[PDB]
Amino acid sequence: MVNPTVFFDIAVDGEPLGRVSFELFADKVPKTAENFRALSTGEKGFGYKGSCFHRIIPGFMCQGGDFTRHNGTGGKSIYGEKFEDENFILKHTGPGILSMANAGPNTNGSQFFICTAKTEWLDGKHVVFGKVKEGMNIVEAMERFGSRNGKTSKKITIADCGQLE
Amino acid sequence: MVNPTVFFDIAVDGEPLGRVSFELFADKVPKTAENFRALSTGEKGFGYKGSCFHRIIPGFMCQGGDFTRHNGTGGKSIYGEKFEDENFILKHTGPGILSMANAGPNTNGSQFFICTAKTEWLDGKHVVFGKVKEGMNIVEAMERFGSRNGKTSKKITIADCGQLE
Amino acid sequence: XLLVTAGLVLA
Amino acid sequence: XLLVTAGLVLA
Amino acid sequence: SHFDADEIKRLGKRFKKLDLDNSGSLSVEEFMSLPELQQNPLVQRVIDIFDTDGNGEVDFKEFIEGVSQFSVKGDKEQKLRFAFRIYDMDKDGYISNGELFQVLKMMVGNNLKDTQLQQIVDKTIINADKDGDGRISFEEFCAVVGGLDIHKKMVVDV
Amino acid sequence: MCSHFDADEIKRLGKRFKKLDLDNSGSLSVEEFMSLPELQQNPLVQRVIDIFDTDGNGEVDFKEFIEGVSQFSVKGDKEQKLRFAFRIYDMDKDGYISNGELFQVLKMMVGNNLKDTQLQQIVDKTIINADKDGDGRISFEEFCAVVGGLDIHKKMVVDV
Amino acid sequence: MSEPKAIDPKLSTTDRVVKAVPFPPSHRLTAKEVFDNDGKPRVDILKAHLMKEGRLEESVALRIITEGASILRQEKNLLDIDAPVTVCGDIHGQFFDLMKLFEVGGSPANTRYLFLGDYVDRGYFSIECVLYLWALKILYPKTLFLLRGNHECRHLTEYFTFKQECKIKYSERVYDACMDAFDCLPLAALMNQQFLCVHGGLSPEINTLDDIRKLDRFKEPPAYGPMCDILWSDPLEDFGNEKTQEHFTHNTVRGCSYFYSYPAVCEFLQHNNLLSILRAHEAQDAGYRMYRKSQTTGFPSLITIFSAPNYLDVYNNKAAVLKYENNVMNIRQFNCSPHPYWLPNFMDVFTWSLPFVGEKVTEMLVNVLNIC
Amino acid sequence: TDRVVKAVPFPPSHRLTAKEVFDNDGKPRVDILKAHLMKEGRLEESVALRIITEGASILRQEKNLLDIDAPVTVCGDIHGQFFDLMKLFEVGGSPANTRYLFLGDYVDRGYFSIECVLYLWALKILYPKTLFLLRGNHECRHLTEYFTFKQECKIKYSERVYDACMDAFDCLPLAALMNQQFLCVHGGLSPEINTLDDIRKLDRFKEPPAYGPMCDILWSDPLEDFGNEKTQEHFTHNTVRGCSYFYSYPAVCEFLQHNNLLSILRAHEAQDAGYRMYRKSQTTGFPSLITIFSAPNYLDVYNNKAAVLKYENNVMNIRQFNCSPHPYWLPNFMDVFTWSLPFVGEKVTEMLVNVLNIC
Ligand SMILES: [Ca+2]
Ligand SMILES: [Ca+2]
Ligand SMILES: [Ca+2]
Ligand SMILES: [Ca+2]
Ligand SMILES: [Ca+2]
Ligand SMILES: [Ca+2]
Ligand SMILES: [Ca+2]
Ligand SMILES: [Ca+2]
Ligand SMILES: [Fe+3]
Ligand SMILES: [Fe+3]
Ligand SMILES: [Zn+2]
Ligand SMILES: [Zn+2]
Repeated sequence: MVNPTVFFDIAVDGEPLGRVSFELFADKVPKTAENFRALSTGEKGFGYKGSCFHRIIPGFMCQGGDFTRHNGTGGKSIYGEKFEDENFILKHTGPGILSMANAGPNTNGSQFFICTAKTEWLDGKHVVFGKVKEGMNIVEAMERFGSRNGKTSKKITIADCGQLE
Repeated sequence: MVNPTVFFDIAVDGEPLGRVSFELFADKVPKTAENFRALSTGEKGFGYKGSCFHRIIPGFMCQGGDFTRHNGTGGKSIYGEKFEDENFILKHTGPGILSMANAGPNTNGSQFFICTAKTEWLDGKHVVFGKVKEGMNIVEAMERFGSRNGKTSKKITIADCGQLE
Repeated sequence: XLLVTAGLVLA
Repeated sequence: XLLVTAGLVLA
Repeated sequence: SHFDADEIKRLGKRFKKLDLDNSGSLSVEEFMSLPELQQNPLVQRVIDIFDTDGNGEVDFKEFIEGVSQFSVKGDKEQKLRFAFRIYDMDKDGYISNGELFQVLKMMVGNNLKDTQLQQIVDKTIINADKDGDGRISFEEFCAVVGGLDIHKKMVVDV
Repeated sequence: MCSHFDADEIKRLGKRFKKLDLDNSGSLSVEEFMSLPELQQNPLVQRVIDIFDTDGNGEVDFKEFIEGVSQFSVKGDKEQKLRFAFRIYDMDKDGYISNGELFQVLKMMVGNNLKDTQLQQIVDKTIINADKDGDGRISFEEFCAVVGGLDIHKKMVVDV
Repeated sequence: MSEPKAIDPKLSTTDRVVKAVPFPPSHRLTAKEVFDNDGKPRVDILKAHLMKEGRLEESVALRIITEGASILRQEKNLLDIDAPVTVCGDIHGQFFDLMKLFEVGGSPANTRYLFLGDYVDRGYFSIECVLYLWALKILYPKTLFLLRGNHECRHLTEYFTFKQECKIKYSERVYDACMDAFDCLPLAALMNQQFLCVHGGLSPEINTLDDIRKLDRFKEPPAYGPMCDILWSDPLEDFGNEKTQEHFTHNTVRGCSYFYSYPAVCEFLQHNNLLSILRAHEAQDAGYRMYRKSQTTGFPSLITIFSAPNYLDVYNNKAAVLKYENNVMNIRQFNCSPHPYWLPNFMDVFTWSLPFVGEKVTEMLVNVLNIC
Repeated sequence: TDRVVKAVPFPPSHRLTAKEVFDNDGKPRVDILKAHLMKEGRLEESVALRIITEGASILRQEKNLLDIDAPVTVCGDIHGQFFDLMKLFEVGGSPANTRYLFLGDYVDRGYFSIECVLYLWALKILYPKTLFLLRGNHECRHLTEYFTFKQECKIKYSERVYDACMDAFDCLPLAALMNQQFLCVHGGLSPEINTLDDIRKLDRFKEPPAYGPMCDILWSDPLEDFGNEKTQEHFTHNTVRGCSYFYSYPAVCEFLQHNNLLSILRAHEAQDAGYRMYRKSQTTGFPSLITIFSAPNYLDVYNNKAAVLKYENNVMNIRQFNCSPHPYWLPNFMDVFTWSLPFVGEKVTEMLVNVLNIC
């Protein structure tokens, strides 16, 4: 309706690849959208500017949003802790879907994941809060730099994050 | 495919109201469907025969299958314990959906519910294993004996239960 | 609310 | 299998 | 006063089978053996009521006195006094806002949120505490749960 | 001398001990640690207390507080940082991680995200694929014969 | 024999586990705290108390109910209101969501209101919703307007939780007081000479606006008839897709009253020269649902406004309020707001826990004796 | 011992010898091997190499295009899922009184790939003119290096047992001629393959190239619009797989007529129902293409059923079955220590740096 949109300018080793627009669902999930939008502007000191995409699996997703450790074990929410699973209204339609990663039930942090395939097995287990609005060609490009392991050959990073409307 | 069909002969204070038959989706939920079937047959020595529907909330559902306590607190499965939530392939699409009742995650016994309307909020939380084949009229007739908290005005019992075909 | 539990009935 | 966890990555 | 040896003999045989180290005193492991006692919320609570001396372990004199409150030939006042003790953790004859919560989180678990469980624990005390002390006595407990027939279901065969 | 810290390092942590001490006893309890924001949402808090106990009494005193945080300095080594990491998987300190001990420590971290039957299966196999001698438990010789290559020790560092 | 002693700082706390959450006040507000010297209610002082789940004295609670019941008495069946109005749908006892609609819709000190009914039942803070709205109606007699929903009767309030709510929080005297005050609630509302606002809908026995005026209110809603249908009638599931034309059909969903179609609505709007009919009664996902627009104007012939978000704590619906000014109909939308928990049917934790406690203990002992 | 969950099976320490598996005839006892492989039991490193090589030598002497005669039970992808293979043999029939045709992909994806090789190869020795095995796209090194079969072989046995499998996988036949009516491949067609004489004169015994006739046999897929061809053209590029082509309906409905074939039986693709029958060839009224998937609940995530396809007495029977329980393994077969240490290293440091927050 009056839903906040944010961006991600992807960088392979250092050189630009393009931006990805993200429509957040403040209408369906209020708290969870603000937890992404707050770290996308970087208005709390710590943000998505200068962040790594640790796990990237082809035909699955792009896990990122870990800055306190960059290996997958870290990250912290804007609520000064780790928040609760808001609700499981939105499902994993297919490609483009942006959902919250967790360490189990009610353990939501700063870590998220962008889907490249239909991931219905994660419904009711992960909180969906956004979809790619524009720049799906850029996501399909990030995809081919991964493996079965999740390991990134050429270190994929985010270096420019902000907000649109 | 070769999915079993069980029958419930309903009885208001001894007097028959009608018969409700269910299709047990053993194709999608084999462990959960075998439970209901074997309890309807009573082959294991215990089951649904004689038990009551303690909680009927008109416009919502008809809960029953507590053959050990008859109040909601009891009930046991054919697997000794209380089995795990097999899967959540099937959703609470609408009226007629037969589903399991729990005390949270992985606590499935014998107690179940028959939806009289669509209950989407139970998706991912409760296991669906069947639907009403013939006799939705009888379940609607059972509704006329309920209340808001579920306490029945007249005692509705499963006077006879078994397997068809 | 509208839940189906076995022992502690919630809202 | 195919999961997205933060710390203990499962099958 | 005692009971009758028919039932006490049976209790004793079952007690010896439960006694792993044959000491008499059953620990946390000596109870969390059975598959129908490990994934149950109120094991720890029933252990602490059986333990009439506070040593953290149950013996024979106590195993008798505990299942005595549950025997077929029991009474209402006797059965509800146990029900009261499930919530009354520190045995002072008064249930607190913390004791009442702890016991309920043992039961409801994660199916209710902490704030939500606390709100209904606060509200039970407001409506049930007549003397205004912030805590609940046996008299204040029975004024609530006296009308219901809970005593007819707390029966076991020996 | 086998200790690590010097003058201004022990003096700075002495200012941090009186603030943590609610009752000012001189010994930090577990119910004194779990009052802080980022500690009630951490699975291994009770572990960095039981291992930080040179005596074993539930309370982490100022002698054990200086000696424990000493392995977390830039002046710590390899054979030392993995020794503390070995003592995580060992709750009773007998120097041998038994079959079911590994289970308990992992459940502390994993919980109900793995089913009961699942965790035991991978444990029984981790032991069969690493226990070279065949004792039915893993020592610090065998634990190092596995993890001493992924090098997690270069990150187990805090500041004075 | 004084001598100041030394106390233990670790023993200076209370047992209460979740210290952060508020404990509802023990203080009951008096007439001196609720009412002014001119007999004006202090709504901002009331809001602040009720939001913390605080009660009023049984006597002053009755004063707010009877005083507002007396103002609703002198009002007509069909009210005469005009723009700028902010129309609201069902609230269903969701107090903390009624608090949010007053932000999105504006303060009652400068904004005109029209509630289409259903203040009670389903939500567990119904007596807080009556006590606040009635208080507003005492302070703004010609600004704030309240209608009658199908739940504002003793049939539905005795089946659902409202009677129990009053009995647990106040008393049955406040219930009886609310029941007479509910009888005094107006049925319809003619807004800006263009609109007709009711709870349910039309009736086969209501043809003109003159019919509603001659109708006898001040009673418990009947099983058949006009007053019942104003409060219970739902529009036929397919509105504009009606194959076999009929006007009113038996409402199978409700179990009483009738269903109304488009040739039944566009018929009423011409014999009365009205623009549209705004109703509530049916729960909407978007908080509203604009029906088939009459091609003679282009404006929806029906609207169905629903002001209760995340209905029954589980529907996950948005709620919508309805602002109207300068020939434009503004549909504002809002989500849920936190509200305290209550156990079903206002029961205490002892009546809720004992059946499970009785069981989990019996099965600990019957599975310790029957293992040999 | 300290063993908490005692009811779960403990994998047998004992690795089976040459005497226990084999006989004096040289015939392996499949039922003695089955029950052991089901308890997660391994074999003596040399007898594991003997089951492979003896069975590889039997596949070498077999030609490029096998001539299978009815009645046969056609299977698709088994994909490591061993516990789902035991169930397949039950729905389809015992290997003694039943003829089998597997279309490929026995390895990768599922964490029991080596067991699927050892049982099928043990069955290939005992029943060479009954049990027939083909080649799927995962039977190559590049897809086992990238996926989980190399990491399986290193961990369960040695990298030399992997090189035994890799040498055996090249000896695996590409296609099968089932009852002079069916062409059986893993993926499908090739534009470089017009007739059946184009499959017979191919250099197998090599690693599948990124292009070419051998690649297209194991890698090809049908168009997602197989039937509705608004955009014609026989062979388009396969965007889903990366390499190889796509085959439309008139590309199949011309290969059939040109070689007097009834239908093509393939696998390769994941099917929800366990199979899929495509547009009927309007010459016979029989589906021009049928896909068969034998891996149920593929990757323990898609809740797909698996089907087997038995052709007996001019009737094609498609029999569906569900997932059977299996033992857990962490990804890449890593041990708990390698999986849990990175979490300990932070959940101790995020505890100690948060104890210095107070002052
Ligand atoms: Ca003992
Ligand atoms: Ca004792
Ligand atoms: Ca107490
Ligand atoms: Ca008291
Ligand atoms: Ca202290
Ligand atoms: Ca100490
Ligand atoms: Ca040890
Ligand atoms: Ca060892
Ligand atoms: Fe309503
Ligand atoms: Fe495959
Ligand atoms: Zn209504
Ligand atoms: Zn394939």
